[PDB]
Amino acid sequence: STRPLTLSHGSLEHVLLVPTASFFIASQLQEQFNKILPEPTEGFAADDEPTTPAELVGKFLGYVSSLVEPSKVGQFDQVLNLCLTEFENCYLEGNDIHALAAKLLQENDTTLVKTKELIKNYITARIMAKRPFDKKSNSALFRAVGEGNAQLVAIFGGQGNTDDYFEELRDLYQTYHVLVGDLIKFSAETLSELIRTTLDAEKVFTQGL
Repeated sequence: STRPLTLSHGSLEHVLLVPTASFFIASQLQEQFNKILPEPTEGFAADDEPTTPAELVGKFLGYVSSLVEPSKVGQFDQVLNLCLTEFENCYLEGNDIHALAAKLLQENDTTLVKTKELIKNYITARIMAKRPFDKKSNSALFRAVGEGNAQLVAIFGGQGNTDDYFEELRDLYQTYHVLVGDLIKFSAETLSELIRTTLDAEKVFTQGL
């Protein structure tokens, strides 16, 4: 029992086979997303528009994840879960989101910003739906390490590598907010406390921290 839905953008579309029970909710959210999804152009080569059906389904995933509220919530959890499973089955195979990002960056025409946005949307929707990444991965690298076919050493950089590292921090805070937001909040609190408890630290931090 399913009624074919359609998320559309110009010469680019994808159909979600929503169960007949929640087709009305799916259509309501789809109409709102149609309002949100900006009008198309030749090749969709403008900011805030998909270039591939996977991108558009991920954009809808993000839109619905924004409406859902973690904790007590009934409104859009079911539709979120359904479209999440649909996205995983139709685009991610059994692989990871970054593999799909690399695929869309190489074999298709998608910018780095759009694919980062897709990763952000997928991970945000996964955590919003109470679907934590609590299952150990099947990464080939770490399977090889387990069976003894690989040895890993971790190296960490320092100063002098780039002129704008805070842009890297902003990328981390935006793309993976749901994973490292607590860490960055804790770091900011710790640094503020360290400044507030060191004799004349506030002098070196002329514009604060």
